[PDB]
Amino acid sequence: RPDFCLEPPYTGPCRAGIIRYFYNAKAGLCQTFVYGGCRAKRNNFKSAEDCMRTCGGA
Amino acid sequence: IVGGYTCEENSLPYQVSLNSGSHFCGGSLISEQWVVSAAHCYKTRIQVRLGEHNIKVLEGNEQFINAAKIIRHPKYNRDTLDNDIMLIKLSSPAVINARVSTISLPTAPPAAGTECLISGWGNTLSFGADYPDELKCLDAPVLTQAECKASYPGKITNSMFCVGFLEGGKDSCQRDAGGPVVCNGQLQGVVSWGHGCAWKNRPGVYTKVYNYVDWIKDTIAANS
Ligand SMILES: [Ca+2]
Repeated sequence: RPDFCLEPPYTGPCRAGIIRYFYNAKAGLCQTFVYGGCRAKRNNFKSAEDCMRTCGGA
Repeated sequence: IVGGYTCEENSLPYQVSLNSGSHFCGGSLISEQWVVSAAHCYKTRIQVRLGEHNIKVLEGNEQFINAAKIIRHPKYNRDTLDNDIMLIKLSSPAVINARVSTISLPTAPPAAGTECLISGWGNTLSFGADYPDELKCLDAPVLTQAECKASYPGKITNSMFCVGFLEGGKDSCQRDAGGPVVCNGQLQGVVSWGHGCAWKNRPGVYTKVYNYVDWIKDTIAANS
C-alpha cells in the first residue's frame, strides 16, 4: 500500500459535509469520515472499494 | 454552527437544506425558483428542502423540491477557493408563505462591525461531531478586510470576507457551507471555509454576495 495510506484523514477547510473513505492503518480497514469539500489529501476515496483497492484492509 | 443557539422555528424562512442521502450543505432562497449556495457544495443531483426546522422530523411546513439545474460560478477555483458561489434552479417553484420566503440581494456590501445572522445545521463542536436536528443561529460581526487578511495571510481573495470572532468558540462549521449570512435584511454572505471551526484567531471566511448581484440576475434571466 502507498505511503499516503498511512496519513490521518483530512477534512480540510471547506464547510460542506461529504461522506468519504480513508484507510485507517491502525484498524487495518477503510472507514468513513466527513470531508469538507475542497483541498483533499490523497487518503480520501469516493467508495470503500476504491479505498480497499489502493490501500488494502478488509 | 459552534457557540450559537437554536433559531426560533421557521423564523429564517429563506434558509434551505441541501440533501443527498442526508443534509450536506445549506442555501438561501432568493426567488420562487432559485437558491444561492457555495460552488464546493456542487453535486450532480440535489434535493432542496425548504420550510425546515428539525431536519429529522416531519413538522408539516416542509417542501422538498429536486434541483433542475445547478450552475457553479465560471471563475470558481477549487484550490484558491476564489468565487465560491453557485445557483440552483428548482424543478418547480417553491410555495411562498409565512414559513418559506425569499431573502433580498444586497444593494451595498456590509460595513465592518455590522452585526449579521449566520445559520445552518452544521457541526456544533470544534472537536467531535455533534450534528444538530434543529436549525442553529449565530449573531456575529463583519471583520475589517485588514483583520481578515492578517488572520489568513495570502489566502483572502476579492471574493471573500470574514465574519466572526478572534477569541474562538463562535463560528460556522462543516455542513453549514452554502448557507446564509444576513445583515440588515440582505443576503451578504455564503458560508465557505475556515481553518478548523471556532479556533482562536481563525474566523469564518464567506463569499461576498454583493460582488455577484449582476451574475445572479443575468443567470436567472438566461435560464428562465
Ligand atoms: Ca422537518
